[PDB]
Amino acid sequence: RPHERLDAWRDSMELVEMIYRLTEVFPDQERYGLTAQLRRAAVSIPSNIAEGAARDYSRFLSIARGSLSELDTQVQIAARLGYSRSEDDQSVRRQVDLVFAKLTALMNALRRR
Amino acid sequence: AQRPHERLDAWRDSMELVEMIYRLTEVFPDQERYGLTAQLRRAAVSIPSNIAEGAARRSTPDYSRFLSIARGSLSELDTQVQIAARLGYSRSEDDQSVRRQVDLVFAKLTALMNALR
Amino acid sequence: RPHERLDAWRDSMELVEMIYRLTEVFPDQERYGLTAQLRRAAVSIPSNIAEGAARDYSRFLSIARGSLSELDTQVQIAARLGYSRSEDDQSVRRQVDLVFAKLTALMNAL
Amino acid sequence: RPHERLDAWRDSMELVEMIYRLTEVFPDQERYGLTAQLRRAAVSIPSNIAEGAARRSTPDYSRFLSIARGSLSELDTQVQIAARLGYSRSEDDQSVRRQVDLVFAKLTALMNALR
Amino acid sequence: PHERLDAWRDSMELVEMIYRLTEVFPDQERYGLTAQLRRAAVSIPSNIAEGAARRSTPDYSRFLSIARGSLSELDTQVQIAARLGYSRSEDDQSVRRQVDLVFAKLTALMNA
Repeated sequence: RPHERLDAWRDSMELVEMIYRLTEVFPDQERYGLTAQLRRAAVSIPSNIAEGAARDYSRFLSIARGSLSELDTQVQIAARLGYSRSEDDQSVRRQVDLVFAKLTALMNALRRR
Repeated sequence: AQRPHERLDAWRDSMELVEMIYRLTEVFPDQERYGLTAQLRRAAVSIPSNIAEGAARRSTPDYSRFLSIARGSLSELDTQVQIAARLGYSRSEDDQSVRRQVDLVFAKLTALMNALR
Repeated sequence: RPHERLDAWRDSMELVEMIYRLTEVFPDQERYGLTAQLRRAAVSIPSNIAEGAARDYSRFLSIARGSLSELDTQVQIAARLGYSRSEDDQSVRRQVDLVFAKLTALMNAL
Repeated sequence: RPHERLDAWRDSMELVEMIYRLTEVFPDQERYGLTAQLRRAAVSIPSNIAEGAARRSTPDYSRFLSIARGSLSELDTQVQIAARLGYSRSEDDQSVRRQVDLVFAKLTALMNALR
Repeated sequence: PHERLDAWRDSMELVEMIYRLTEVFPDQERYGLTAQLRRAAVSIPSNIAEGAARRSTPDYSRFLSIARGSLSELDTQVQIAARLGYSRSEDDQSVRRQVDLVFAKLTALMNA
């Protein structure tokens, strides 16, 4: 499995775990709303990277980077709605920034070839 | 990240819509919590998420494809808001606030989809 | 908001309400469910007509007619399963038919 | 409605009713679910037949008829999944398979009937 | 028809594997990580079958790509379930090996 060696994949998978653990203490009203949306956005990041590294490769990473942004927007909504405490909001934000850096450095090296 | 979307009026206004829709829907009947309520929330959330997703894309055609998906979600959001008001789930006053926000978010999105041509 | 002047949207939304009434007495176990799917299909009709009038137009109308065909079959399954009042079914049928005509009318001035 | 006189639609509708009734013995927790997947696939078949028949365009009609047939094929796989998972009664699995073969033939004859 | 394809046959076995794996997941995840995982696996042979029953080759390729998307989403979902503690190691390995199998068979269809 080639993607499994990528920093971008490893750091994005760690992010996904953080999301699932964040959404556990969310209201139960929200299980199929924001929490299902956060989880679908997060899962899409490593999934798409993994798909890319099976190859066009750039297009898959572009999709992953869009999902990152969707996640980041939905994390902010969580914060604003009072579903997350600062300490956890900050942990996820930093991790999102980390995934962004690793993913664009990977996208950039692919474009240069 | 880099968050160019955070700069757009369409996004800031969308994000405000999310909070309003969440507010408005807290008073909806329990029988709708996973029905209409969950649908209004998802659709409202879907809008800024889709703006952000598009803005992160490489080409103009992709940006627009996602902005177009965002306006679609606004259109279903508005339909559901109106239906909730007809079934009498919403109080008339904040039902009016939501509608102005809907027109606004629509304007900002529309203007933007046209900046991309 | 040009769509609100259209007979098709007006009658769409009237159908959405008819579909809510029709399904409020559907079995509880079907709440998420046949009742949910019928409610989403309905909402889809006016939503797509709205998205249409703001513009491609012809294509959103085609999507609206799509959901109406899905609605119509689900309403008919519901009757066959015995979920709907025998007279409420025929009222919905007639409304489906009206929406269909109005959608087809507006879709034809293409 | 005009489409309600097509056998392919009538036999589709009977199939969809069979599928709703088939899922009513599935675990309550699979409601969202193979149960939802089966039903979505099923509903799609007569819905697309009816939509094709309303189009003036014959090739667009045929296209809709292809979608219906893709959905039927989707349905058949999902019915085989339900059986593999022990969700359905043998006889019901058998009744549904036979209805599926019947709708395949009827849809295919209709597709051909417009070359 | 598509039932003579290996990607289908092997997809179908993965579905049974994923249903069994999630049988022991926490009830609190029923609707859930469990449902999203089951929904993803079901979709793989479904899309193969739906694409294959389409006359057109463009549409066949488009369905096989969705199938592969869902396969990636399932794969990451399985590993997240592992990290959360929801599965036995032996069980996790078998599905991993099966995912590898469906992937190679899918890729060998998307090449024809």
